[PDB]
Amino acid sequence: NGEPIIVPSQDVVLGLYYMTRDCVNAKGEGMVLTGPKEAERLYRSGLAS
Amino acid sequence: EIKELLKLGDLPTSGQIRLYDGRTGEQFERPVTVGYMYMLKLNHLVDDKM
Amino acid sequence: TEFLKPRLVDIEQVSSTHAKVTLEPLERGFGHTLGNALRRILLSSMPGCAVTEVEIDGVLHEYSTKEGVQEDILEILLNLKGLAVRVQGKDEVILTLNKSGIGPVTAADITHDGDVEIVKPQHVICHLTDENASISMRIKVQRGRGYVPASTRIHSEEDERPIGRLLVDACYSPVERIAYNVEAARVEQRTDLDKLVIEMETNGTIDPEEAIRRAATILAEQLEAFVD
Amino acid sequence: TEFLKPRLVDIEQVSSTHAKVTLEPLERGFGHTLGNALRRILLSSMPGCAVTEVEIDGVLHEYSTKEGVQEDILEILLNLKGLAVRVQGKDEVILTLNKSGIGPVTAADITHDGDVEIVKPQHVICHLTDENASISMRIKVQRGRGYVPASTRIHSEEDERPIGRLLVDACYSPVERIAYNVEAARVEQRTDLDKLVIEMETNGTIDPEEAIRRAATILAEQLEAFVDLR
Repeated sequence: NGEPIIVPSQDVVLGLYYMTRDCVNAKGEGMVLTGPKEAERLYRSGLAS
Repeated sequence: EIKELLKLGDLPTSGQIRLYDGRTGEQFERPVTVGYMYMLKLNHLVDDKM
Repeated sequence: TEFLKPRLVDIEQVSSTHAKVTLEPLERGFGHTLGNALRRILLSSMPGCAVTEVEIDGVLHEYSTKEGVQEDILEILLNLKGLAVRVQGKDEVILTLNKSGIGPVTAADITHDGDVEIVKPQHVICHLTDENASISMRIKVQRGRGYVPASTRIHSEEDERPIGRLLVDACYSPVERIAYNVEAARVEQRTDLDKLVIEMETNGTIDPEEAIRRAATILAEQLEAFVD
Repeated sequence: TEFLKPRLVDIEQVSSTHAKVTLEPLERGFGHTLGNALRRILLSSMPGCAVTEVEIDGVLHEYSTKEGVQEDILEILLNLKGLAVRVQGKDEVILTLNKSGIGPVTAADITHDGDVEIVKPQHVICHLTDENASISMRIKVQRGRGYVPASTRIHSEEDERPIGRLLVDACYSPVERIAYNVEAARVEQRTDLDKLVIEMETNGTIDPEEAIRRAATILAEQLEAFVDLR
């Protein structure tokens, strides 16, 4: 069937689910960011989960 | 009895310790189950399979 | 007992503020150490100047609004945080901006001191709908290091500022994103070595090679005490 | 530029092997960085001395059994791989262990030279049982870093190897366990300074202050190529 078989399987899937899920009041909720690079900078600095 | 043994041995009673990442120094965001498992070594050796 | 000194073989400059500083070969388990040390120092310890405090007339808080503008006061603060400024001599410069008419107000409109200049004059800040719209701000340019958000800024400060003084975050460090990739290199004897590939993208005021050089200088100066 | 510099302040040895060593003061965001970098360097690349060749008399291969001893010769080679020693002057010495009679063959019975100091005089190697039993090995201690196995050594040995040299694997690094701590440093005018408490645990051979200074020397030597060439 015309569906991709080169697909993430179980470990990439667990990692991406844990990435794009959202908590309620985790760490640094309700800021405003200049973009994706500043979001990655915030996480790897440790000021936001 | 397992949790009573863990509380005797001065360990976390949930079984999981806070593992730090040895590669980058940071702490893992969730507690990770650590403990001793009796690992075997089977007779399927890659020197004999290759 | 002598180690393996690396040799810089590639600086693939993708853009004017991008770099791929490939550095091979290192000892087994040293690329991760050098990459993580440089990443932590560049993210939270490199000094620089940034917009910290802004006073805009007509608004009282970040949840308010303004007439005669396309975007809101939140996007105005976001575009003001995204500005890249350099201050040479002092560490607290107050800057003004007054613009009236139809047109996108940019960073080339604001006043500049002798040691205060802007490296992106085409940086769009806001827009105006009305011909009679007069947008006014007083932009305080501080100087610090690392990154301090407005949440911990208002939780650390205690003085009662006049209401209408807007708190914006501080992008003190000039590097926008650095991400190292440790590959595996090969000398003919030792195949178990590695290779450090640092992908660094910064804003203005600093070139990426000078950023990595200043980070290594900072780490060497911190380690300077207990050497041979 | 408002940086401060760290210094070795207190070095307290709780045991002869375990030795906690502090570092003070460090700026905010440098304790974890310097602690992780020094931990990785001290676990990876600490030079030490370890047993590399063992030549027991009257013994051809490791899988033989000598008459008189209780332990198998493979167990003797494992107990000799577990030996801890500190060569002061040279880089390649040869020890000698002669012992007869009934009793255990401890590590203190090794006839050491003038510049070879054994750090653990209770490391039991053998268990002699017969009254007429005797053992005369010629232990060889090299100097290096890392883990060099017997397969790598017989691959890098282009010269001949005689019959009798029971080739022991080499674990050169004397640091077995190390963990740092980033506490709150006590400085009279700054409350945003963090001290580093490195709780080392060595083999008893290396000096902890020499280990930290050698680790910082290795790190500064590696960062010289980052300072100089772009």
